[PDB]
Amino acid sequence: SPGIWQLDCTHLEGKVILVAVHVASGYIEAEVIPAETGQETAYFLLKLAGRWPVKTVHTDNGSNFTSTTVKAACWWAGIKQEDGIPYNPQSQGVIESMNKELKKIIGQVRDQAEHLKTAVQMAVFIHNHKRKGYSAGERIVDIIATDIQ
Amino acid sequence: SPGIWQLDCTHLEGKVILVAVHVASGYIEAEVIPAETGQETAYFLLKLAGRWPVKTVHTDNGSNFTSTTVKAACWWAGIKQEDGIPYNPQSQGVIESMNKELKKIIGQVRDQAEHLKTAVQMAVFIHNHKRKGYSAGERIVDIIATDIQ
Ligand SMILES: C=CCN(Cc1ccccc1C(=O)NCC1CCCCC1)Cc1ccc2c(c1C(=O)O)OC[C@H](CCC(=O)O)O2
Ligand SMILES: C=CCN(Cc1ccccc1C(=O)NCC1CCCCC1)Cc1ccc2c(c1C(=O)O)OC[C@H](CCC(=O)O)O2
Ligand SMILES: [Cl-]
Ligand SMILES: [Cl-]
Repeated sequence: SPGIWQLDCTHLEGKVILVAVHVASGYIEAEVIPAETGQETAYFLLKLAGRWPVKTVHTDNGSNFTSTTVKAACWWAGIKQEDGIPYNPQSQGVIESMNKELKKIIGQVRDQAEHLKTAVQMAVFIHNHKRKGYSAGERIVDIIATDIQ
Repeated sequence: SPGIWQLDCTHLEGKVILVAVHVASGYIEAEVIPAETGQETAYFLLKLAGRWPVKTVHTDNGSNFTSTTVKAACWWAGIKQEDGIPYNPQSQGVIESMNKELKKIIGQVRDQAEHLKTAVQMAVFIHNHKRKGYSAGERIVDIIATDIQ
């Protein structure tokens, strides 16, 4: 549970926003990339796993599941690479809702930056700090600290 | 002190490696940039503060302390921007040691990637996971979780 992350790819302004969600907390990291490639996804996972104890990643699609560069990143970083099949149908809905929420926040901040990447990082900040009560940022730290102890 | 970070700028291969250190744990985030501008520093702080509860940042030099773009990022993200004067002389030594350690790790991984940015992220991973026995990644989570509780 503490180590499980899900990848998610959404599109805006002709660009791709790649998101990793910590399943148990709803905490996210995200970046803007010109297109989803194996190299972009691999580099993103490398960053993520240096920052959080990433044990398992549910990949966002079959191309990233297949990608030897993504497999190489997962090997390097000690991540178990898994598929992202929603065996629990509620999983689809959760990711869909999150993409809608993120896009809403990006709209609310869009005029506070020229570049989409800046707006996306503002959206990450707002998402992670939002109290729903604890924030996703608080939940992830508590979950992982409990695991360590 | 759970919320205190220090910026650090070091150079390699004609590029700049910008580092943020969580003082209490030694945990780091880092990125490669072409040069250390206010905008680059502002964007880096924006990313950091969306990911960790950044209360205070000791800036790495007077130019980043002065920069209105850096001040704007700190305002946006709710960060108290401070100078980085080593009133405690041991502070210089610690940062210098860390830069030396990071460069050593980058050397050890350098042939496992074409691009410096990839090597730097490998180095971040190795640094944060190294047991010294807890790792910096464990220490930061424990410190922050204790603060929330
Ligand atoms: C003088 C700065 C240029 N921008 C001025 C701006 C333009 C339009 C609207 C508002 C603002 C504005 O001042 N917003 C307030 C405020 C600025 C700090 C962050 C919190 C919000 C903002 C900015 C800063 C760093 C970036 C940006 C951008 C961008 O406009 O997107 O883009 C990506 C770039 C990547 C790093 C690199 O390449 O250096 O870092
Ligand atoms: C076919 C991939 C190209 N590289 C092949 C390579 C080249 C030379 C030596 C070893 C290896 C090698 O296979 N290493 C093993 C393994 C793969 C990387 C993760 C762990 C280590 C690796 C790589 C991947 C993603 C990147 C990279 C790089 C790079 O070479 O630096 O550079 C930045 C780029 C930014 C995102 C974007 O721009 O897409 O993401
Ligand atoms: Cl947070
Ligand atoms: Cl870690």
